[PDB]
Amino acid sequence: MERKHHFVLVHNACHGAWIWYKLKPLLESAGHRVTAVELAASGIDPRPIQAVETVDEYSKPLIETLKSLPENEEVILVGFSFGGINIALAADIFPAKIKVLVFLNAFLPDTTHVPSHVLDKLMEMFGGWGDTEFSSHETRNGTMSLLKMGPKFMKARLYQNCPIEDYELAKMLHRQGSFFTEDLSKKEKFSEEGYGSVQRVYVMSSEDKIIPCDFIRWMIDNFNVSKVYEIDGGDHMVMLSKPQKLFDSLSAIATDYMG
Amino acid sequence: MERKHHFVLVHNACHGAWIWYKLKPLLESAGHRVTAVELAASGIDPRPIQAVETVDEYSKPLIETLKSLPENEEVILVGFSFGGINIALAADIFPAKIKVLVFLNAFLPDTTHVPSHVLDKLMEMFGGWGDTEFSSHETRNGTMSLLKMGPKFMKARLYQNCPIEDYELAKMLHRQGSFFTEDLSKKEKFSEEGYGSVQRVYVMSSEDKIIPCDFIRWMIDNFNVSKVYEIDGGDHMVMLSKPQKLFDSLSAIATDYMG
Ligand SMILES: O=Cc1ccccc1
Ligand SMILES: O=Cc1ccccc1
Ligand SMILES: [Cl-]
Ligand SMILES: [Cl-]
Repeated sequence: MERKHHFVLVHNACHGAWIWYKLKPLLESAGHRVTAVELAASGIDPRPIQAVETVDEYSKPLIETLKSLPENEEVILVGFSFGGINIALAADIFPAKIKVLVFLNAFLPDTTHVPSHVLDKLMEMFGGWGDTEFSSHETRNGTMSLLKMGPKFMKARLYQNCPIEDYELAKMLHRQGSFFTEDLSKKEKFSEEGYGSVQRVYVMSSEDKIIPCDFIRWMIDNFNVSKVYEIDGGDHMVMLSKPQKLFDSLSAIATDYMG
Repeated sequence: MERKHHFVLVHNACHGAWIWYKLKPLLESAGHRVTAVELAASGIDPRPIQAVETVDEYSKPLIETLKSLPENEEVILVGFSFGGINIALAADIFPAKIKVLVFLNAFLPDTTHVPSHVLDKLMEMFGGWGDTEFSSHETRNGTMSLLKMGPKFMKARLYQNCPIEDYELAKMLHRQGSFFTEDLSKKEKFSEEGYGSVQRVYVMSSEDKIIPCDFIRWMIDNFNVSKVYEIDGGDHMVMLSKPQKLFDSLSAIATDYMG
């Protein structure tokens, strides 16, 4: 038996651990261990987003997960969408606990620009937010930009290739969130010694209507990865629309970082 | 075509509106309207159950749903497990808004004993709590008893016939809850003129391992229904294990109350 790995999965803003409900048993049936982190004010986390005023607070449950791992264990750390940012923040704190970072339809930040740089770049050219509701919350850390996805926007731009049941599930579980773009723009740049030292790969869906191909190529061109994997027919929510094919991708990454 | 109906679906303790993610699109594909309510401190409500101290506070979202219906609209109101108690409370308030009550693997209270009667009976009888964690919380009006299911318990007694993904999903979303036994013990009896005036039917799963088949006849003997429907092969979480058969049962019920 090839030795198996421990996958740590990190969800996107406005969602929670639940998004991995299809992928997690597939990985576990193949012998791997899986930890699906619930970030602050996400999923069933008892805080509202208004109480989570910085990206460091938002990311704390991932940092805690990594901190709690036994000596010398290393994980395959998978960041989805805004979870690319969380996993970068984590890699700058515990680089030696991460075998490889997996940027799944994710923001891939660099070590040259402020950490908000790839978000700011997408936000400028994003296309329609549809029925998404924007709001502000003033805090001792400044003003937080909040959003709550609207259902037409979800259907059209996130879930377009997902079974109707997954879309209904998401309608019942998605929450108001934030991309923390203000807090990120004033944070120290990610380090070359921490984050920059960790192996990375990028997994993209061919039909992601949120993170388009040319934008991904721009991010990778600014900050290279070791390999790129494509999931044909995937929407942005690829763990919901193509979980088997996502399994196949992760399995191929796990064989590549054997030992 | 047949006249379609508005189904209001009420989940069980420790769960939320998400449980209905397979059934809702089935009902909606057939032309019906569906509202899946989220009870207080349930699902993604960022309020802990400790803050909700009374069954009336718990049930408020359901009450609000019915109050918001336009004048003369009537619904088929479906309560699952503890949701049986919520639908009875609602029927004592708005009996004329309810075409029929559907007790789905549910507690069916009577109008003779104190409202906690059927819950107290089940707690005396039931020996399989397993790794469920029981606890108390003191309020200004007395002890409030709480529970958080354990995952071994869930698998053995609630989800044993569900796809593994549904179990994984429940593990990521279940929460500490309450059956409000003390509060319900102090409450006035349900009335004949409200709750007892409403049409009611029972839908049971043939392999319910928490609400046993005999306990169901005992409840229906204490308080009769118009009709009992049986879903063959269902576990307790029958909207997850046998959603198409549950859809069949509710479509038969809707045909029976041609509105
Ligand atoms: O990928 C996560 C996301 C969340 C809200 C809006 C757009 C994208
Ligand atoms: O059916 C709901 C339920 C909830 C918690 C424990 C046991 C049963
Ligand atoms: Cl995101
Ligand atoms: Cl229950």
